[PDB]
Amino acid sequence: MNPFASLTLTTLIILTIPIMMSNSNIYKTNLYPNYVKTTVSYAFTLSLVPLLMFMHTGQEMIISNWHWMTLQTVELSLSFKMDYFSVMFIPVALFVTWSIMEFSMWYMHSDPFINRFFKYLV
Amino acid sequence: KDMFPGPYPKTPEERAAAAKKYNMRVEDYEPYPDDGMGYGDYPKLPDRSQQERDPWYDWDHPDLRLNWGEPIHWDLDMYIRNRVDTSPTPVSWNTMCKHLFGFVAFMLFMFWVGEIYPSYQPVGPKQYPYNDLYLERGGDPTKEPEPVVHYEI
Amino acid sequence: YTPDEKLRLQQLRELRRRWLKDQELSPREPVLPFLQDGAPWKNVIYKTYRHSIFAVTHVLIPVWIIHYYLKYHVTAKPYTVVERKPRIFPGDTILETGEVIPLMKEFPDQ
Amino acid sequence: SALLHSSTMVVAGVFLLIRFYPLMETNKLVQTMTLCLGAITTLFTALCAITQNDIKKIVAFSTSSQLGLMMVTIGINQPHLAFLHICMHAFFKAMLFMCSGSIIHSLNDEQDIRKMGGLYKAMPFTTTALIIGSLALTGMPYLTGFYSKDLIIEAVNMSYTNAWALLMTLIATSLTAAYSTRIIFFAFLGKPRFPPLVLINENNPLLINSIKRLLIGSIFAGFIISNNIPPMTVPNTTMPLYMKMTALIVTIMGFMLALELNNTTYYLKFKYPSQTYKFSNMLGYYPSIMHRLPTYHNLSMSQ
Amino acid sequence: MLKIIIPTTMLLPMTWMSKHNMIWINATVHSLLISLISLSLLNQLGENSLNFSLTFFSDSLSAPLLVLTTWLLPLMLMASQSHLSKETTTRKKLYITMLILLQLFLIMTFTATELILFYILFEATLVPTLIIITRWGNQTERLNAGLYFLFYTLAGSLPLLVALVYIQNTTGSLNFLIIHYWSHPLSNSWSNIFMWLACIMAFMVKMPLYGLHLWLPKAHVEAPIAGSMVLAAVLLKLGGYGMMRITTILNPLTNYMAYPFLMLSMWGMIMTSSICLRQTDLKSLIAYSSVSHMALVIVAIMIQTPWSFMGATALMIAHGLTSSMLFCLANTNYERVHSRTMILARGLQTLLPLMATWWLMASLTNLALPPSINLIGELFIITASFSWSNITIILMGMNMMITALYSLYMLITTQRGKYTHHINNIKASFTRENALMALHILPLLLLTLNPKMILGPLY
Amino acid sequence: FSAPAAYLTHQQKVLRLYKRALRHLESWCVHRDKYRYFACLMRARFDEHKNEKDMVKATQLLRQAEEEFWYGQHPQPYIFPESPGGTSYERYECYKVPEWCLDDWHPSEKAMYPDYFAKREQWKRLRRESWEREVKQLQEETPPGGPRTEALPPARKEGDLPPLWWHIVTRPRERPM
Amino acid sequence: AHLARRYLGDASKEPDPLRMPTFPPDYGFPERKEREMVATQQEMNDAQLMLQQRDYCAHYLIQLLKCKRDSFPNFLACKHEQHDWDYCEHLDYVKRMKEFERERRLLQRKKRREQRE
Amino acid sequence: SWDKDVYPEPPRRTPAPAPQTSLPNPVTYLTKIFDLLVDRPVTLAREFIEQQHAKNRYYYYHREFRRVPDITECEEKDILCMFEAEMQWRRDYKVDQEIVNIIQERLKACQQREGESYRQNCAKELEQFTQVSKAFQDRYSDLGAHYSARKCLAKQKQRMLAERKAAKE
Amino acid sequence: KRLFIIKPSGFY
Amino acid sequence: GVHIEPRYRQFPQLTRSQLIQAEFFSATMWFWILWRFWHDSDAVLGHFPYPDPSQWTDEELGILPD
Amino acid sequence: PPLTLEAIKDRVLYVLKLYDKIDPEKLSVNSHFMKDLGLDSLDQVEIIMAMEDEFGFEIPDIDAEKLMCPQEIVDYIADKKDVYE
Amino acid sequence: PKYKPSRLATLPATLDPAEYDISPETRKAQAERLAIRSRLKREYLLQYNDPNRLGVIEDPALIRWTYARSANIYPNFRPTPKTSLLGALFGIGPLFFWYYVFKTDRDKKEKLIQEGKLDQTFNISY
Amino acid sequence: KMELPDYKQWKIEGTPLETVQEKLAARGLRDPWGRNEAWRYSGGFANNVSFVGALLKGFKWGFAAFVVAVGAEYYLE
Repeated sequence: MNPFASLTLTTLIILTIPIMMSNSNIYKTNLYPNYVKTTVSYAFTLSLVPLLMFMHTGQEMIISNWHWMTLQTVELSLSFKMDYFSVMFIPVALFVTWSIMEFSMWYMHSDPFINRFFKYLV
Repeated sequence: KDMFPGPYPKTPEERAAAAKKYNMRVEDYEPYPDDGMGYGDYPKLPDRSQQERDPWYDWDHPDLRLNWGEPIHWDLDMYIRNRVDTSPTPVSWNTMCKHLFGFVAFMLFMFWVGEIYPSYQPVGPKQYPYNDLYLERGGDPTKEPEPVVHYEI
Repeated sequence: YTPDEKLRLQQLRELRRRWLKDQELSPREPVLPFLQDGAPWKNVIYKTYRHSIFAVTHVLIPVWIIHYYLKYHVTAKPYTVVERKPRIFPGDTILETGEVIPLMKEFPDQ
Repeated sequence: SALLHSSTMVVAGVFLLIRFYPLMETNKLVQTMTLCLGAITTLFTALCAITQNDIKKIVAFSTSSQLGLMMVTIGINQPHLAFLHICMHAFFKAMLFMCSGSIIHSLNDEQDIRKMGGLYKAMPFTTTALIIGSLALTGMPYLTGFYSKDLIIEAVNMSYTNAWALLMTLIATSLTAAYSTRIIFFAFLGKPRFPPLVLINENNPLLINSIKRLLIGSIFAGFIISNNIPPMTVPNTTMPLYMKMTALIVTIMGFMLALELNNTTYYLKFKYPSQTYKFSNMLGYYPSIMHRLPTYHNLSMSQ
Repeated sequence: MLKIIIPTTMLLPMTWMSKHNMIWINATVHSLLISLISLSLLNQLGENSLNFSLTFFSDSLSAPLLVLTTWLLPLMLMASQSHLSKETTTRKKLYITMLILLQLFLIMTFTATELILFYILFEATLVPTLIIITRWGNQTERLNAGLYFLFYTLAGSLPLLVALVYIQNTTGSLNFLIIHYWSHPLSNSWSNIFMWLACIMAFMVKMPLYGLHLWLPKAHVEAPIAGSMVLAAVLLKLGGYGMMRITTILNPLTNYMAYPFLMLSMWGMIMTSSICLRQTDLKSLIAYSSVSHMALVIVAIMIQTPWSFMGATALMIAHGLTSSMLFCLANTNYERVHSRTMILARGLQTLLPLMATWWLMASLTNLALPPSINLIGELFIITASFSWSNITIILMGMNMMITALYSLYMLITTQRGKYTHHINNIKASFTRENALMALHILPLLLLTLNPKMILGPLY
Repeated sequence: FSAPAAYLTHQQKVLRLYKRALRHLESWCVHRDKYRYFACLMRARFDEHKNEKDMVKATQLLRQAEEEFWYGQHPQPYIFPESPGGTSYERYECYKVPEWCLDDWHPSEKAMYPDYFAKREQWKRLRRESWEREVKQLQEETPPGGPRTEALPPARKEGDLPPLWWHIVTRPRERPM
Repeated sequence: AHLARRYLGDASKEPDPLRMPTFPPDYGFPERKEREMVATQQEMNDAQLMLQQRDYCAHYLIQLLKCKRDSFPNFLACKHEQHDWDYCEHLDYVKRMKEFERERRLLQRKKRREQRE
Repeated sequence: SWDKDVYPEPPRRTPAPAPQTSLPNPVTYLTKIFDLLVDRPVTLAREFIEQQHAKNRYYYYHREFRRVPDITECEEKDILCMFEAEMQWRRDYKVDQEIVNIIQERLKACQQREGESYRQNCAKELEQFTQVSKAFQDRYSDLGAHYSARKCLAKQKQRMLAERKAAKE
Repeated sequence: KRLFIIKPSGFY
Repeated sequence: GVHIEPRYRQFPQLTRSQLIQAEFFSATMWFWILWRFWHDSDAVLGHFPYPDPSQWTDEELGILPD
Repeated sequence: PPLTLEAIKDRVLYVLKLYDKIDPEKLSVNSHFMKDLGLDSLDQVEIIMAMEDEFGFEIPDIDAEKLMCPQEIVDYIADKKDVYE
Repeated sequence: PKYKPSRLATLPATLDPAEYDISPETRKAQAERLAIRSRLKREYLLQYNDPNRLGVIEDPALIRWTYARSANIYPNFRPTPKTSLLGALFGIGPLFFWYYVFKTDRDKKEKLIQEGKLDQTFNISY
Repeated sequence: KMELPDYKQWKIEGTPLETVQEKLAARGLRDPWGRNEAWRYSGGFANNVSFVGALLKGFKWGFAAFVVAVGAEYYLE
């Protein structure tokens, strides 16, 4: 139960790393699409674990980490609903995205802005 | 000052001067009907989109498909290639509208008919225990539910 | 083609081909003259080293940070990580123990 | 188009409806509206796809029809079945789109099926992947699509349902089988129709590996997920045999009828288009009057 | 509050006694410092306002606007450096002093405790604006534009002066605190109806109500870049702030008198967004977009619910920033091609890539893309109006759709397509313009992390 | 391309219809053998009345064919990828940077391509010198009341270039990348 | 089938799927013993079964859930337990199906009773 | 840390692990790997940071405002009393908003925790939220964007007049 | 053959 | 890269790993289908026979004679 | 695989050779279809169609009707594809 | 059959009778049109291929189009009965329609609140 | 450089284009482009499998592995 929250949040956080690094020198080289593909693959591998936990027990949670603003009697907070739907759809989406990104590294090779294409995909 | 749009031309001399101003021919130049809408002497070019124009011609502006100095239609912005297109279609417009709207109406009517005559299987209503899960389905615990009993058949 | 048209086309073709040949890079294009690519990256391992440093910087640091935030946040504020109650079957629990097996019918067939 | 508008983005609405399932269960009018909308989408989009000549367009209309089927599954108060169908449809439809993209790239940005042919043995790996994906889409038993589409059809049949919606769903399944035949006959079978200077090549590690992973996923993930997820819906154990086989029967009928018409195309009997063919090819005329009249009225009013 | 007023006044002798090579530099430095100091005003209390003295006060409504003005002055200087480069030193100093006087007057409007002092300064803001529009404008229509703007504002505001003096005579005071505590219900007599109008029409003219909005397109098109920036960012929010301040003494007659204005704004948003759909001038399109956005603030103020006021404040701040940035982008395009025709220069996405990203982000903020404060304000106002009446949602959704349509249409027309062949004067964008866009965007995106700051006193 | 004409003759219009008819026939008859069979039959029809001399009847022959063509026109005819209405139409238009953008480069940027820029300046010199001839040449050959066709004269004498050549010659390629 | 009889034939003689049942339960049969429920409310709640999944076959479903939880990682070690649940559902569906025809037969015998007068 | 009375949590009933198959449960191995590679370094870092915090231990206090006479006990134009009462009323309004927020947090926690049996097992939480919501809507609602203590007093007087009229009928 | 790529000034 | 040389109206060009992968995966799909059908033919056909309505008797449905 | 001038010439001559109405032996680079060969306007249209469907790019009608010489076709294709060698 | 054209689907050039007029007058008209077009193109290309131009080739046509759309509307406006009636029905018509709709909705809501027949169980945010 | 195949090896003999030529000869016409379109029916492009053959691709080894795998279960249980 304790590893569940960490893994579920990391699977989403890791996807933001290529966006952050797009300001660095990696974005200017030809290694960026491969870095993006590897990041997505690692994200899928990490997302497999919460799916295994759910299959084993049925672990479903809600992570209301950041409190954004409270409008009198209404509290709006950054909350993620980690349930059957999310925990199962995340690995499928990441797997498809990984395959698509490899197929794009092949297909969109000639494009002058392939780094932009991969960044938009992420 | 004389190369700006002016009032609606009235004399044939004004109609020739306006035609010369807009780089047109006097015979071809036709201003909008002077109904007071404020069009003025601006020509009423044919109401055809920028998609009908010859795509193989070497236009001064390729995407807009226009030539420098050529008079610009009043509704150019509406008639650009990114917007309303008046190019001819294989099927006549009336036929397309008739077929589309008839198909939609037929679908809606048939769905209404199917609602009148729904599809179902030859089985009784599925029964549940505890008076149809009265308490489970947000029921009042204080009030005792009406007895719902299902027998073995 | 009229003769003037053909001659103009030929001359334009000559000029266009000259321009296209001009649009060709020389044997070199001078690139401006890398401490991180010196001693750190002379011939550093392009295998295990890279595939491990990437894994670290992309999963291990984020997971450490998120887990530490899940020490800063979860038990410091109520109703922040609400886990669905684990399903309870006719089995033994942990803290209090106990169990109640249900009365069972019998149908070996199917 | 393979990532967003095939597997992940276009299912956002279906996932939104799935998310609010405990609320839609209480209401009844909304369920009927979802069911009717889904049936309309399935029938219309499949009918449009049958006479499309652009492979990407055919696959897009297939995505639309599958989304309509998911909406129908929502209308039958079967949300988890719709989610499972989303999961499987992502798997096989992304692979279908990737195969289409491989075909396009190999033939130098050619997307019209009429100028593609004889690719069965010229591109064996993409041919295999396309065949497997089409079989999964058409609910071939014990594939990824079998654990979703077959169960959806079975549930729809054994439920209190709008009859015409059920009829439209069955016809839509037949037409899915039909357009699948189209993307095989006019693309891989027959004699080549692409221009000379053949540049067909697919021995790229990236393309092969991606399509291979999606193949493994479109073959076995269905079984794995179905056997691993907890049961969330009462199964339709007993059902009339003919109703139990309806899905396969309709798929076979669609396969046979489409292939028959595909063979008749060879016959030197050039005719003129029928009204129905024009209706289908022109997408029911919908993106011709609804994209000209409302837009013109709004813009002219604004001006 | 003098910690901000005194340096603003001292900006004038500083610029007047500065070398001809240092007016812009010194002005920027010390305007930015003044904004940094005014950032301290955001520490508002939960219930009570910050009463500095008898004359000046600030609450969670005044502080965001003050910060916006103090932040916008340097941006105006940076935007106006370009075209005012061949002007003589004295006229450059005069322009800078006009901007400084406008900023000072705006600060003293947003901080005034007396309604009549607020009126005096909020009408004093006309003179620097009018001069800026009619003296440094480029076209020949700047003279008519200045008259339209000036006369619309004055014809709206003079009955407000009469009503304020009448209220002073009858109630004994015009202080905001006293007029808020000693508040009394207005009867349904004709006299109260006309007092309500006199108090309302003045601010309805300022934030352009549909029908009284004809001055805004002329003013925003014919004025220089800095003038358009203030007119769009602060001079429109003046009316909203005044209405939110005065609605305290206009109840409960508003419940029945707000219907004409509510309907006018809820239809004018659609009408002006449709007008934007069919505009040929970039600045005119931006001005009509501003009208459409301010219609929502008018609705929110006229509904008088806490969510409506929060959405109104958020939308005011967000719209000010977005409109200022859009006008700056249009100014850059104009300074490049020397024409405001939208269809003139095309395919700018291939010649100016970073400017294209700035256009994209500005348009996304304009169409209320989550989680921007634009969307926060729009959604709060939409929820408030839906609670007011469920039918409102149709107009709100149509307005959102048309806003997205015309914003993306502007993006496609300007920063997309095939480049204009004959145009050859498009040089690489300067560091100054990119810095201006960055300073417009970054606070806007950062405010989404702490939206509570700009959500008004009812948060 | 080539300069157009004020009108299309009956010969030109018939040929234009013929190409459209065969291309639409290709779209309908997907199979190559099937198309070739009906292509000759189409060719026969365009040769049945080729020798018809009555232009009134010849125009009437055209009219009936166009009406037949429009009704038998394929709703979704095949379009070449790099053609108007094609899937790859204007696809690389966002990469065609005009040549004058190179003059705005920073000297450091120009320092990385010395040979290209040096050769580029020679092209600028050629345009600057030849322009006066082109201005002169156009005036001479042009009829007094301006031109009446878009066709431009070639380089009549030596040491001269076709007038108005720069943009046609220095145009961006089809795949600038 | 039965749909055609209620739509093309005698609708009155065909049972209404929604109004079913109409005839009294004990009517006809000399006596009808009620249906026993093996699972208790607490067990189904502690098992967090879905409301639609709380029919009479709930106990078999609970056993299947327990085996699935315990047999992990082996996800193919519950064929017997799965077969137990679906067979019960077949029994219930057959029981429900009989109810439909009881309604039809009682309707026709009512029509015979109607025609008797 | 938080008072469990304010935020009630039911006792945790977690089923015991009773495997029947002999296959190695990958979940257990993955959890051990996680506890070795993430938990241990995170716990060590938290231990270090908590030691550093305990080295410099300082306090902050909860400001307490004494009760002030309400708007009811306030003369017509007594601006000082009115200001005091208005500030106290605004503080009470904020406190009641936070009370409603706490009740809503309880309701959300109950809804998530109970899983598929939330409808029956959160009736008490729903009842508490209904009571608090009705009370809040009676007190703080329809006041408008320019609410004041005088306006609540007026609404309460209107409600009490309605109650008297109902009682006398 | 490596062909020169015509780009707008990206230095600024 | 010209490891796969282009062509003309001549016949196409192939390699070994490509054909091997295609045939292997097609055979794997068919093998999976056959294996699952042999093990789990119930899913396609049915596990429990659909009961025969008319077959049931009146007393069985609790019905008395007219 | 960029097209070269000689490759384009070879392919054009290939297409012309595969035309039975043109005898390959007398076929040359400068074989004017109207004058040297017996090809009429319809034959010109058909050969232009063959060239455009062999190279996979359409030739405009106002350009198609003015090719005649096969070398004209070769150089026009080289212009469209920007072949300078 | 025959093709019926509309405003959104114009008559194709092939099915247009005017495309087939070979009368010398029509040919002369086409010649004049081509002459005007070629003169304009020549001027534009002379300004466009000039190596001494470092600005924008101002287009009088675009300027006239912009002026006529914005600045020439009112001076050429005459308050005819058609214009006045259209202006009224498009300006105050929708306003009164929306006022009626919203007023009726608000009146219904207020009536339901007054009689207590409207449920507001959890309406604590407005 | 691509070695262009000899243009004389393209013949309509046996190819389905020949059937078209015979029918055209019945009407007194001759196909003028059969040789240019004959490569599509020649070489390795001459024999594509049927629709049923395409779907049954790999069924030979699939059935072979299935029988072998089935024997293993029956043998070891």
